[PDB]
Order: sequence, then C-alpha cells, then structure tokens
Amino acid sequence: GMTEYKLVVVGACGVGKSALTIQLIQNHFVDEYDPTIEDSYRKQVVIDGETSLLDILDTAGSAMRDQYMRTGEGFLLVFAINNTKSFEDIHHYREQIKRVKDSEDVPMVLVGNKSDLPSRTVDTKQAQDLARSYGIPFIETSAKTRQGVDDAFYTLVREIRKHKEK
Ligand SMILES: *CCC(=O)N1C[C@H](C)N(c2nc(=O)n3c4nc(c(Cl)cc24)-c2c(F)ccc(F)c2OCCOc2ccnc(C(C)C)c2-3)C[C@H]1C
Ligand SMILES: Nc1nc2c(ncn2[C@@H]2O[C@H](COP(=O)(O)OP(=O)(O)O)[C@@H](O)[C@H]2O)c(=O)[nH]1
Ligand SMILES: [Mg+2]
Repeated sequence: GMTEYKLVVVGACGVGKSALTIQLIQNHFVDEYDPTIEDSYRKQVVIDGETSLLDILDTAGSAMRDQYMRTGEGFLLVFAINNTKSFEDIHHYREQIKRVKDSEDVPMVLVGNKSDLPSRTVDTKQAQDLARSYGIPFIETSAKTRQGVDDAFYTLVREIRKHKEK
C-alpha cells in the first residue's frame, strides 16, 4: 500500500474538531455537525511529492478510541481562540495523550480555531507560549474560511515524519 498516517483530532466540546475535519475532506464548512458523532475518515493526499492516505479519528462523546489512542501517530490539540476554557483544557488533553503513549515524545500540533470570529479571548502570544512549552508547532485556523486547515494537517504529517520513518 501507499503511505498511511493515523491522526487523532482532540479537544474540548465545540472547538471545531468536526468542522476542521469536514473542511479538510469536503472543502465546505458545517454549521452544526452532531457533537456526538465519533467516526474515522480517510483522505488520499499528496504532501511533498508523497501520496498518502490519512486515517483521521474525529473524537466525540470505546475499543476504537482505545485502539486509535494506542496506535494513532499524531494529534491535533484543538482549542477555539474565543473559548478560554477550551484553551485551558489543552493541558488535560495533552496529559491523556502522554498517559497512553507513556511518552513525552508524541507528534502533536496545537491548533487555535475560529480565527474568523472577532470575540478573541486567547491571544496569539498565549498560544505560542503554550506550544513552545510543549515543543510543538502552533497553527491558527478557521474551519469557516478554511484558513490554516491544510497547514495544520500537513504540519502534523511532517511532525510524524520527523519522529519516525514512514
Ligand atoms: C462536544 C463533546 C466533545 O467534543 N467532547 C470532547 C471530547 C471528545 N471529550 C472527552 N471528554 C473527557 O472527559 N476526556 C476525553 N479524553 C479523551 C478524548 Cl479523545 C475525549 C475526551 C482522550 C484523549 F484525548 C487522549 C487519550 C485518552 F485516553 C482519552 O480519553 C480518556 C477518557 O476521557 C478523559 C479522561 C480524562 N480527562 C478527560 C478530559 C480531557 C478532562 C477525558 C468529550 C466531550 C467533552
Ligand atoms: N465561525 C466559526 N465557527 C466554527 C468554526 N469551527 C467550528 N465552528 C462552529 O462551532 C460549533 C462547534 O463546531 P464542531 O466542529 O461541531 O465542534 P466539535 O465539538 O469540536 O466537533 C459549530 O456550530 C460550528 O459550526 C470556525 O472556524 N469558525
Ligand atoms: Mg464533533
């Protein structure tokens, strides 16, 4: 087979995990996607002259979750820039990933979503300071304008390649 990448999208309720995933896959913005629907999605992509399948768990609400945490190769830590609590929660999501990998050394990208909204309560400097503390990239996205969406997923792929031979 071609190269596959197993990605897991995590973060608090309502930050835009499903909307970011739908935008990557369907190039459209969903206003209301059932918050309860946990599913995996696939997408063939070319990234730096390599054809690959992305296998993406969009977390919601489990032997599948268990298996994706055990075998997932990289994580998007998603918060919304107009949701301070969601940003504060990132710590707890990173800690759950570290438990499961028994490791500090896990490919991750910090994603600040809803960049299109004016009610921004998490500044870029807070986000950049947290990503720096974690040793990981920070990418601002809007699932609505699609800004940063490819960037976030491609950067995670590249972080996986930096960590391991594919
Ligand atoms: C709209 C509802 C919604 O999207 N969410 C977000 C998320 C799916 N969620 C949730 N809740 C929760 O209490 N914790 C989660 N932990 C994980 C995920 Cl995928 C989702 C949630 C999780 C990891 F991110 C990584 C490894 C892992 F094992 C894991 O699950 C552990 C069990 O859940 C725990 C355990 C400890 N803390 C937390 C929170 C981070 C505080 C979770 C449901 C809902 C809010
Ligand atoms: N304006 C705006 N709204 C968004 C964005 N991303 C998600 N939303 C909205 O925020 C709500 C929660 O999004 P959803 O993707 O379901 O959150 P999830 O619980 O993380 O999957 C929905 O009503 C989305 O339309 C964004 O980038 N911009
Ligand atoms: Mg969702």
